[PDB]
Amino acid sequence: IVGGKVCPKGECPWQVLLLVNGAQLCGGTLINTIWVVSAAHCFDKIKNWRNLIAVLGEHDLSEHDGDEQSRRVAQVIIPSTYVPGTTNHDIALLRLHQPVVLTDHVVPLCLPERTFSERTLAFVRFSLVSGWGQLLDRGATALELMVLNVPRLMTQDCLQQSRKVGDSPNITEYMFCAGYSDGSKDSCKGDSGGPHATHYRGTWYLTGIVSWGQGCATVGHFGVYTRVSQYIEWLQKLMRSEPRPGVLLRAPFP
Amino acid sequence: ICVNENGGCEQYCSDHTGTKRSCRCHEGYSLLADGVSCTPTVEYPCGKIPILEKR
Ligand SMILES: Cc1cc2ccc1[C@@H](C)COC(=O)Nc1cc(F)c(O)c(c1)CN(C)C(=O)[C@@H]2Nc1ccc2c(N)nccc2c1
Ligand SMILES: [Ca+2]
Repeated sequence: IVGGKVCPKGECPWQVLLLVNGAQLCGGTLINTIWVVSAAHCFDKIKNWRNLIAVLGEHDLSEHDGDEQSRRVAQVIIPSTYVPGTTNHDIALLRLHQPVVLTDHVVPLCLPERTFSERTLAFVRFSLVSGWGQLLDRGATALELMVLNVPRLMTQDCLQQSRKVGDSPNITEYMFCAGYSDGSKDSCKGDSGGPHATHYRGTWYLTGIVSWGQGCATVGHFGVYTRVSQYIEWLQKLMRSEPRPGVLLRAPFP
Repeated sequence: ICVNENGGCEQYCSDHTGTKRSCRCHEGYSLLADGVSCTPTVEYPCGKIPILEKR
């Protein structure tokens, strides 16, 4: 996260930290005691699916304070339409091997209904994006969880406010832009998979997933987020399914 | 009705025949008699921050 602030301990209780062999991989969002929503691109290079751990209740990476809860990831579900190394359909649904225990420091974010998300949440200007990603472009990652407030843009407006650069991927209906073009504030690659959370009438909802962009907080460029509203039905059906042997599961989308 | 100001609902909105509207709530919440408000039914309802709620 570039240009934000430390999220006070316990104020982003749905934030997940994903680790591979104990190393920082990505962010995620807890949506109930068993399931986490992350980005598909996070898993492009996984070789040993058994060393993937989700940590809830995390805040400071240099110290164990007892609020952290670690779980093995039993399943990683990616839409069949996602192609590794590309941008579209950048979402993953992870099933924890054992549920996390909800406490003051571990609480799920609401996965909203599609209607509610498209007709109401999509019009809330500002949302919070969080993670332990880069504090600067080509800089060190954060030790304490960072959070940043970003405005959402209409896709026509994102394309009219963006700097004309070649070979740039398109912004599909499974994405949305959010942030600033002045190079001061953005989410980064190390925040990938993290929540873009929207407040409405006293409750927070999952609206986006930290997905892609070009170099963190680059002038003329906004962050690009997975449009979670497009996947509600796909996620709800999978959450009602029985686990399957093997960690990785490619599921048909739609 | 649901398309304008979320049909007055705090959370979810379902449109029905004519001008009929039903508000609904995410799991861990119950709908109040006003037909619009949602109240927690569990200790840790989704999307609520306990350290801020307890303050
Ligand atoms: C999907 C993706 C992801 C990123 C960069 C490019 C792409 C597409 C085009 C090609 O696809 C990839 O590069 N895929 C890909 C696969 C992997 F396994 C990776 O480890 C990695 C990326 C590392 N990496 C650079 C990433 O995660 C990076 N994330 C963000 C996330 C949020 C960003 C933001 N808000 N403002 C600026 C930059 C940002 C970069
Ligand atoms: Ca810690």
